[PDB]
Amino acid sequence: ADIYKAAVEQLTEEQKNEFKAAFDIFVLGAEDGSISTKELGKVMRMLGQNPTPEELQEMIDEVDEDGSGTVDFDEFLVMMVRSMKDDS
Ligand SMILES: [Ca+2]
Repeated sequence: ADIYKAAVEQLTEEQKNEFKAAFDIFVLGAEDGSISTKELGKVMRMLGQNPTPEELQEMIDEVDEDGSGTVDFDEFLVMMVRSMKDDS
């Protein structure tokens, strides 16, 4: 339980702040006060990444459990935690 959550807790103030901060900045007019695979994209490449529009939907579809493809202040710190071991 709480597999990625325990990881988002070991993050650094530079990561938690950049997340919520970049989120609100990218949530401006977002689909629903959040950043779904369609909004997180431009928000992910800015954190130091460059995935594709195809793996994006599948990425959340794996961590998400509602079938919405949205990532508010929660699935963002979780989906980014898996990318830490997906490239290592
Ligand atoms: Ca979701």
